[PDB]
Amino acid sequence: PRGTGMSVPEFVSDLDTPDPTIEVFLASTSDPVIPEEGAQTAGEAYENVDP
Amino acid sequence: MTCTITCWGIGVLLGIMTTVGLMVVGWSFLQGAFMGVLAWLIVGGVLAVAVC
Amino acid sequence: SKFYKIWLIFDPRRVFVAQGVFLFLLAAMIHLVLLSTEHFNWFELAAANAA
Amino acid sequence: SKFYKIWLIFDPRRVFVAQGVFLFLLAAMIHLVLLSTEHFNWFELAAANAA
Amino acid sequence: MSKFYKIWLIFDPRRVFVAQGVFLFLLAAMIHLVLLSTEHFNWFELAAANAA
Amino acid sequence: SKFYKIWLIFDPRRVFVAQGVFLFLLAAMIHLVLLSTEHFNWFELAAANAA
Amino acid sequence: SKFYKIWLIFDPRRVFVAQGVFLFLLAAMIHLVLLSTEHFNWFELAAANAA
Amino acid sequence: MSKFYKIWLIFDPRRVFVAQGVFLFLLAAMIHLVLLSTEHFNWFELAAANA
Amino acid sequence: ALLSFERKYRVRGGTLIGGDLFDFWVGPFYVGFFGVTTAFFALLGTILIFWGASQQGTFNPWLINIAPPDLSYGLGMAPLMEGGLWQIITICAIGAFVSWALREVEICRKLGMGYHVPFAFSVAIFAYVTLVVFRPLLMGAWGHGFPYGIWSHLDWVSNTGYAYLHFHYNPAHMIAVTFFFTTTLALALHGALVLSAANPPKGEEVKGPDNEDTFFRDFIGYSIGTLGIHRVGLLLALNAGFWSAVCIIISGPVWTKGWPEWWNWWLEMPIWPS
Amino acid sequence: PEYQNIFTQVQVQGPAELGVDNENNLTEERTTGTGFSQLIGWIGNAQLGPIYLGWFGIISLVTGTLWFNIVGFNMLSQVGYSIPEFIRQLFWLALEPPSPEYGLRMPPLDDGGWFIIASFFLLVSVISWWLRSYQLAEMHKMGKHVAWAFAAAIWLFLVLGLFRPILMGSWSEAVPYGIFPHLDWTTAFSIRYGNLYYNPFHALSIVFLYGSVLLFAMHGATILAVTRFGGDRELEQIYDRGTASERAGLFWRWTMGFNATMEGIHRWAWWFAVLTPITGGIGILLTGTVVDNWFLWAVEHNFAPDYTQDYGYEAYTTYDGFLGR
Amino acid sequence: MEETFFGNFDLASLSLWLFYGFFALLIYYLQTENMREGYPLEDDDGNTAANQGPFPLPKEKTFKLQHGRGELTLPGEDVQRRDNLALRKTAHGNGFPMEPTGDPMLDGVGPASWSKRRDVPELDAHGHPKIVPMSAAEGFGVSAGTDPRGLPVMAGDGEIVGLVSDMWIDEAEQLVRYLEIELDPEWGDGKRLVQREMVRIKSDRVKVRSIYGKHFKNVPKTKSPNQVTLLEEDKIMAYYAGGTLYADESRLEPQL
Ligand SMILES: CCCCCCCCCCCCCCCCCC(=O)OC[C@H](COP(=O)([O-])OCC(O)COP(=O)([O-])OC[C@@H](COC(=O)CCCCCCCCCCCCCCCCC)OC(=O)CCCCCCCCCCCCCCCCC)OC(=O)CCCCCCCCCCCCCCCCC
Ligand code: BCL
Ligand code: BCL
Ligand SMILES: CC[C@H]1c2cc3[nH]c4c(c3C)C(=O)[C@H](C(=O)OC)c4c3nc(cc4[nH]c(cc(n2)[C@@H]1C)c(C(C)=O)c4C)[C@@H](C)[C@@H]3CCC(=O)OC/C=C(\C)CCC[C@H](C)CCC[C@H](C)CCCC(C)C
Ligand SMILES: CC[C@H]1c2cc3[nH]c4c(c3C)C(=O)[C@H](C(=O)OC)c4c3nc(cc4[nH]c(cc(n2)[C@@H]1C)c(C(C)=O)c4C)[C@@H](C)[C@@H]3CCC(=O)OC/C=C(\C)CCC[C@H](C)CCC[C@H](C)CCCC(C)C
Ligand SMILES: COC1=C(OC)C(=O)C(C/C=C(/C)CC/C=C(\C)CC/C=C(/C)CC/C=C(\C)CC/C=C(/C)CC/C=C(\C)CC/C=C(\C)CC/C=C(\C)CC/C=C(\C)CCC=C(C)C)=C(C)C1=O
Ligand SMILES: COC(C)(C)C(=O)/C=C/C(C)=C/C=C/C(C)=C/C=C/C(C)=C/C=C\C=C(C)\C=C\C=C(/C)CC/C=C(\C)CCC=C(C)C
Ligand SMILES: [Fe+3]
Repeated sequence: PRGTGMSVPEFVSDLDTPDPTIEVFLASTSDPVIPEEGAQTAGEAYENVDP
Repeated sequence: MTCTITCWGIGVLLGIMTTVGLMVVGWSFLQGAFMGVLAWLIVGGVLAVAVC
Repeated sequence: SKFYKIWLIFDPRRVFVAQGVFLFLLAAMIHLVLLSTEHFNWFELAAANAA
Repeated sequence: SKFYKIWLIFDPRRVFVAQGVFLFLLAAMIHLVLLSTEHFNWFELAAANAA
Repeated sequence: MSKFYKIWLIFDPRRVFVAQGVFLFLLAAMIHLVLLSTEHFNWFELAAANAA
Repeated sequence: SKFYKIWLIFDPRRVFVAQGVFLFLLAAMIHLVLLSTEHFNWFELAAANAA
Repeated sequence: SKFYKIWLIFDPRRVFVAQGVFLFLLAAMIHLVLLSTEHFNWFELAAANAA
Repeated sequence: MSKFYKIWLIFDPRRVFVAQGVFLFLLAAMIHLVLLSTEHFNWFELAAANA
Repeated sequence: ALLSFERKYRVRGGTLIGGDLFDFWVGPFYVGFFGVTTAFFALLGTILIFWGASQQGTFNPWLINIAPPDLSYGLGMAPLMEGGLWQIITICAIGAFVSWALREVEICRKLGMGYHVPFAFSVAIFAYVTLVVFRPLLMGAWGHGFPYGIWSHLDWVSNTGYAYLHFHYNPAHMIAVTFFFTTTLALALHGALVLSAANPPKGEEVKGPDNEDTFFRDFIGYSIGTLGIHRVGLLLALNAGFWSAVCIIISGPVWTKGWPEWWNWWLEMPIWPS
Repeated sequence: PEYQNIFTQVQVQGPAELGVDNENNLTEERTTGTGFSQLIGWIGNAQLGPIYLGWFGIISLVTGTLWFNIVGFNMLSQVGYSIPEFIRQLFWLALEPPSPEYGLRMPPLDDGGWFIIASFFLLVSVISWWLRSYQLAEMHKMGKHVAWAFAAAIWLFLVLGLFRPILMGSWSEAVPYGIFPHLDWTTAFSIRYGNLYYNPFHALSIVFLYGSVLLFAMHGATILAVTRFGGDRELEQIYDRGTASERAGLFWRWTMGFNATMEGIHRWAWWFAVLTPITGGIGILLTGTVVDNWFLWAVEHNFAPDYTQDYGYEAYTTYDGFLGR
Repeated sequence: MEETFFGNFDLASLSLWLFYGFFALLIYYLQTENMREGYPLEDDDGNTAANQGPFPLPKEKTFKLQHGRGELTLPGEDVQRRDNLALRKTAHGNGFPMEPTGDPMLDGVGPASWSKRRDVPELDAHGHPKIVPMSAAEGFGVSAGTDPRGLPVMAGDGEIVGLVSDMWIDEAEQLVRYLEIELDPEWGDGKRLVQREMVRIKSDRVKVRSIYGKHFKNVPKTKSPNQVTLLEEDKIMAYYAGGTLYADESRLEPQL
């Protein structure tokens, strides 16, 4: 509520600076591949694959 | 006064110089300021006692 | 040519003390800001020049 | 050549003390600068040279 | 040009000289540092760019 | 060869007290910074030698 | 030699108390330093020796 | 060697004895506290250790 | 009315901008040009507080709460019932306080005494000014001022204090508090010194400055003197007001993080053998 | 500008003033050595006076050092006698009170046993110092106002560490002997018992604490304003008032409608200072023992404000908007 | 303890109301103790005012004055009242300032007004006069700061009136209380005292901005050159501060 000093002060420069690891994730992530009917699984393609 | 005030002025100038001198070689402003403040107390007091 | 009259209005002991502290602080400040720059840093240059 | 007249302006005791502590502080400051750098810090160089 | 000596009758020569003495240095130092602030007239980084 | 007359301007009891404080403080400071580095820390070298 | 002339400068009743507090403080500080190190902490060595 | 009696010609017996009495008790209390801190030399706790 | 000695000191003159137009006394109070503005600003601010209390729904002095606007309003004026009334009362409060200090200048100028009191009050004004108009500007919102309530402004101090994660570690708050405790300590000892000297046990002569001067010489080994205590005491109180202004002006616009984390410079130094 | 009497423009030094003395014969226990300091003379008297070596003072000094040392060596033992770590953590180390699971019983030395020993010596030193103030006023044939004003500080001192823990059922309620730790205790004490803002006696003590600083800025400036009329000589103005007392009174009579006398000012000055720990001592004494939650005490007594606005940041802004994206 | 009696009135409430009663008694005690000087109230005509306030005057307290100066009862018959004040009212009613009939500084009515103190010098613990010239001081000397002795005295308007001859020190508390001004024949005659709190000392000269050059010849004098009584001490200090408002019309007239 207005009045009571309930506020979170932050520097504008700090706010303008995002998390440096956000751009790292975007470079590593990728769109999922929707499986089709009768699609090969990791068990068939590779051996010693965890269940 | 006069001599004592001047000697204090030399210390605060030295304190400012040490504040930025340690900032150049690393440290931080607050860490450098404490050494600068400490330098001002020490050399400022010594100069105000020995020179005057 | 008549610059010698500056001592007629300035106390030689007062100006010399001011001159002495000013020159050293100016020399120290120029030296200090020089070390701040990476290019004009003889300490960092020697490490880079050696290896 | 006639620099001997500075003592007619500066008190010897007051100026000798002033430059007496100026030299030590300058020498300590220059020495401490060499500690800050890595190429001219003889303590780590001694450790590095000792394998 | 040379007839403006009447102004000096108002100022104390010591007071005006020390006031203008520190004024010129402060103005000169301020002009130098704003040249260091900009990315085009900072002669320290210009040497770095020139020397690659 | 004519340094004996430094005491003509310096009071012995006034400078001896300062010198005695300065020498011990300098000796302790050099000992302290020598203990800061791991190469010359004779207390840790003794521990490592007996290990 | 001729070191006895120091008493012509230093007051014996003011320097004896000066070294009296200094020697004990120096002795106490060095003892504390030894206690800080685990190699020379004779109190903890006795516990370790008993096992 | 045997001329140690002359220490009373400098120090008055009253002030040194009062300082000596406070120093010895504080030294005795300091050492006793140190042993009480260590688990090996805490004679009170090892009494509980012996059943 | 007048004291037994007040008649002589009641002379015309010693006014800043007013003249004989406002140069008169109402009862014991002295009205001046700035006493006119003080009366207007104080009454307007006081009435608007009760007008806001009426619209707030309660007249309980504990529960009356006129609060600054939301932070979304920024530095602009807010609706009167949404925080705008607090801004006007703040404007009235600044006018009332400044005029009160300027009136005190007129009081002491008429009496031929020094201007120490209005200067000392101005330090307390600066502490209020830095709390209500200086800190909000450095943050870009009038909503950072404390609300005008007996207990509401205690909630603001509590919330602002914990908004910086254990405010006790604020270095300027640390300096400001020890000035507050020392001033009260100095007030107790100084008040005790004069009363003890002037009021000895029954049947004993009153003690002069020498007897009270030597009491702390025998008590704490040094006495600052009759004149020294008043000037050191004024500086102790002014430093308390000034450092209180510092501890709150460096909270938000200088150190947005926690205050214990400020002390990381001491904990993390190259000298310390980590 | 006009000379403000903040720093003396010239100071004179003569023979050292030993004291006044009477048939109480304070000279034997009074030191014969005094010193002069010009740096402190710019604002006050330049003479470093001689201590009166009374037995209450000596006992207080000896036992006070014992408390100081005991806390110190436990602090030095906290970090294992590492002086650089001791200096680094000096503001953080403390001698913690006993654990709450011991009650009034004597706890082991490592778990607050040394706290009790240090507290006992601190109690003796503090009380002995008060007896020194009472005796010194008695030997000077002066009023005991210094002793009574000090006793008010003892009240909060005794409540914080002695009176409240005894009737709270545990020694753990005492204040830790640390720079930052007693700040942590100060905050944790308010948090544990609601909010000491809503403690009326804490509020009352704050009223007198602000008033004490307010008066001594008022009194300090007013005396310095009339110091051109010899207002610094308050005692002579009490016995025979001059224009300094009249102008100082009329300054505040014309400002706030009423004033004081040169003697009545110190009665006002004394009481707000004395009332600051007296009210605080009462509030701490009945905090937890009587009231265990001060905000809830405020709620039932109808002086806790109520807020009709939402309590979430989402109600005033959004996370993306705050970040500017 | 943890249980409440008649409602929500617990022991904390009982202590709070007990303090409220004590504080009300304390305020009555504190306010009354300040009524020992300047009361009963009066009006501008000098008669006793119809209103005396809500606080009655306290019981008579006695001070056993030292150095055989008798006793002193504060409430009643202030001996410091001045009889012949050179003022007359600017209004027939109350609450309006007085206008001095003659010279405000000479008569001492406004800021120049003094109080009829005792005509005896203030005494230290030894019984000797408290303020004495440094020439009569046994072993006193300037320890720090600028020594004003011999420095020319510059008035508020810039006139040079004379040089400082001596400083009247307070040997009991070891501080300077006055500066002796040896007036030049043009600006007056004899010596006059200026309090240290009203004087500003520079490197080469010493200046007072409160009094112009022409008013030093009218500064109140001292009967003896070795001591100053409280009456002269009050007259001297008041005169200099009176010039802060009466040196010229520009000071009395509004500054804006
Ligand atoms: C024009 C417009 C200008 C702006 C106006 C708008 C301002 C907005 C704010 C307004 C605030 C109020 C204004 C001030 C009042 C003005 C009155 C006035 O001008 O004429 C005065 C008028 C006399 O006419 P006069 O013009 O002065 O003529 C000269 C006199 O005849 C000759 O008699 P005298 O020589 O003896 O002098 C008279 C003097 C005599 O009075 C005194 O001696 C004062 C001494 C006590 C004051 C010191 C106490 C403060 C210490 C800390 C207080 C805070 C903590 C208290 C609570 C916690 C602890 C309980 O009276 C005064 O001068 C009044 C001064 C101000 C009084 C204190 C101000 C309030 C303080 C508390 C704050 C409350 C919040 C504000 C009020 C809310 C408004 C909405 O009547 C009075 O004297 C008032 C009576 C005094 C009050 C009673 C105090 C005695 C205490 C004992 C009883 C307490 C009972 C409570 C406890 C219950 C026990 C169970
Ligand atoms: C959780 C809370 C945090 C905390 C958070 C804060 C915050 C937040 C603040 C302080 C501030 C202060 N804190 Mg802190 N502080 C804490 C704990 C403490 C403790 C303690 C023992 O624990 C103490 C002693 C203090 C002490 C203080 C002082 C340094 C200061 C109080 C304001 C002041 O100086 O006046 C300053 C105010 C003024 C002088 C008011 C001026 C008054 C005007 C000019 C006149 C008023 C006239 C008015 C109209 C009345 C007239 C009406 C009648 C007619 C008479 N804090 C706790 C831990 N502290 C406050 C501060 O510094 O403010 C600058 C501040 O904002
Ligand atoms: C989050 C923190 C809590 C808080 C928790 C507490 C607690 C807990 C207490 C206070 C108390 C006080 N608080 Mg609070 N308080 C807070 C917020 C505030 C704020 C603010 C602006 O926010 C302020 C101004 C205050 C103000 C105050 C003072 C009114 C009061 C202490 C007076 C005092 O000094 O007693 C003077 C007495 C002492 C300080 C001890 C006396 C010391 C002895 C006599 C001297 C011994 C000397 C010693 C041996 C060392 C000697 C060494 C010498 C060098 C030789 N609090 C918030 C709510 N507050 C106290 C109280 O309640 O009073 C009722 C208290 O106990
Ligand atoms: C500032 C440095 C310290 C100090 C000094 C000081 N204060 C002073 C003086 C001095 C030297 C005066 O000369 C002056 C005076 O005359 O006091 C009697 C004064 C004064 N300081 C006062 C109070 C005060 N001082 C405080 C503290 C301090 N005093 C500081 C520690 C505090 C605190 C922090 O608690 C308070 C509350 C007054 C008694 C007085 C100022 C009188 C004045 O301003 O009168 C004119 C105004 C009115 C009569 C009413 C105005 C009303 C407004 C228009 C509306 C309301 C505004 C307000 C912000 C609302 C508050 C709501 C809630 C938060 C309660
Ligand atoms: C009315 C309430 C206010 C108040 C008043 C007050 N305090 C008082 C008095 C009064 C009237 C005194 O007369 C008394 C005094 O003498 O003051 C100068 C005092 C006092 N209040 C003090 C402090 C104090 N007051 C405080 C506050 C307050 N007290 C309130 C604001 C505070 C707070 C809450 O912050 C503190 C911390 C002291 C300055 C003093 C009490 C001292 C005293 O007489 O006994 C205490 C103990 C000692 C003197 C012994 C200490 C031990 C050593 C001197 C320290 C270590 C020395 C050295 C490092 C030894 C090393 C040995 C090794 C090398 C072996
Ligand atoms: C040794 O030296 C000294 C003294 O002793 C010579 C002293 O004493 C003092 C003073 C200190 C004391 C302790 C004395 C006693 C005082 C106190 C206990 C109070 C100080 C302590 C506090 C903790 C503060 C408490 C605050 C109080 C008591 C309130 C006082 C402050 C106020 C702002 C309220 C009073 C102001 C009012 C009512 C308004 C002012 C009036 C005007 C400006 C007049 C304007 C009028 C007009 C324009 C005309 C319109 C007229 C109207 C409407 C008619 C209405 C009439 C009215 C009267 C209102 C000091 C410092 C001192 O060192
Ligand atoms: C070179 O130095 C060496 C030598 C190393 C050294 O020592 C350095 C010492 C160093 C660094 C220690 C520095 C100490 C520090 C920072 C501590 C600050 C202290 C603080 C903040 C105190 C807060 C709390 C005070 C209260 C509130 C007490 C309450 C006391 C109560 C009232 C006592 C009541 C009595 C008892 C419980 C006993 C009951 C038993 C019996 C009666 C039998
Ligand atoms: Fe005072």
